[PDB]
Amino acid sequence: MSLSEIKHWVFDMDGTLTIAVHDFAAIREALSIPAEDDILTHLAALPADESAAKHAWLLEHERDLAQGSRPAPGAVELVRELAGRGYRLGILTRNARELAHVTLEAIGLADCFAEADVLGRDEAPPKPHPGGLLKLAEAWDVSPSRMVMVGDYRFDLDCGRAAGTRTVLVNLPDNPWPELTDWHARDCAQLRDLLSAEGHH
Amino acid sequence: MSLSEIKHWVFDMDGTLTIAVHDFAAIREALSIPAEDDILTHLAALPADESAAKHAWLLEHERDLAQGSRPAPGAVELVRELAGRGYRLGILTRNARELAHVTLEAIGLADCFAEADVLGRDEAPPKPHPGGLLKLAEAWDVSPSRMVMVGDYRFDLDCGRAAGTRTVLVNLPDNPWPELTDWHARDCAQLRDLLSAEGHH
Repeated sequence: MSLSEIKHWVFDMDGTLTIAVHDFAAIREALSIPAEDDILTHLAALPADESAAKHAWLLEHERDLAQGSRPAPGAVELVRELAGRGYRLGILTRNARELAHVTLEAIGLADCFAEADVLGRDEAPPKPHPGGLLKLAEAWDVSPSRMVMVGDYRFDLDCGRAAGTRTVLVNLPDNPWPELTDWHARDCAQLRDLLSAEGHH
Repeated sequence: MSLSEIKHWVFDMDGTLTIAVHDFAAIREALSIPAEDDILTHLAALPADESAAKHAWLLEHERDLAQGSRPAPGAVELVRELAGRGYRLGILTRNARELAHVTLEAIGLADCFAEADVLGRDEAPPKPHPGGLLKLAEAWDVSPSRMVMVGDYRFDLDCGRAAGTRTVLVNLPDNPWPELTDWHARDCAQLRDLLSAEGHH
């Protein structure tokens, strides 16, 4: 109802707490981007067919260009804020738990989640099946209506709706699935601001 | 020297002969693209920060949105033209051979390559190590100088240069690695045109 009244928070990993990063130097070389230009800005200014070919190449080679992941904007700050309140935090991800654990350690958030509450590939059916959120709801003995699922992709929102949890979209700037989305924020930093302000006027 | 004098052709698979395709309806929904607009054109017309957020999301979710692959523009036509001349054709790919074989069958090109000349994950060291092209050079008993490696990514061109083969870049519209690239074409269809015209005036 009010966001701050939710004391049980579940996050997706990829796209929500962490984001893939890519080899900028390799992109600039392949796409002939001048050093003085931003990659995206430069591509948007090119003739349409040239821009299209170069964007297609970039998407085609996303895995070739990837260089691991970094925390998403505001993600660390938001998780630390929630943990500081004594809120219960979980993860629901397609990633193997061991890989999720390693990622959490790398971004300095491993102490914010009980290990049993990090649900990976082997702990839950694939999204948008509700099983993983129900597992957390059971472990926490809490109404799903008093939980929030935080994600950046339609399967996260569908998973929340299927389990009966509230839903937050982060990491898109607008509200593309309004019926599936209880709150939306451009990123985890705006979400933390929303949390701070809502029902506190 | 003249492109038509090369009678031994090696292709990369991903990015050269086939390209990943993606779920347009899912992209349009997530990025709030109107039906009357092209996705890329619409994104380029958005305010800079909004465009940046949406392009980042698209790259982040490239694998989530993927729906297998299709032949790259002109790829089928080019391979059939070369096979029709009686030229010897090979593949050098990171993909498992069994997966490459299945892909070749799907795009109707399996009859254009001897099965032993399709080199996958288990048949050759990772690009840009020259081993795979040397394997083909040996099997064909041909000077690498009389072979061409066709690709769309720097490791393909580096692999060709390391083995001593000629090199072609396809599927980018310009010439970003001029010292690594013997011929360049926007796609396999322009390459087929180049083949047809060069040294024939």
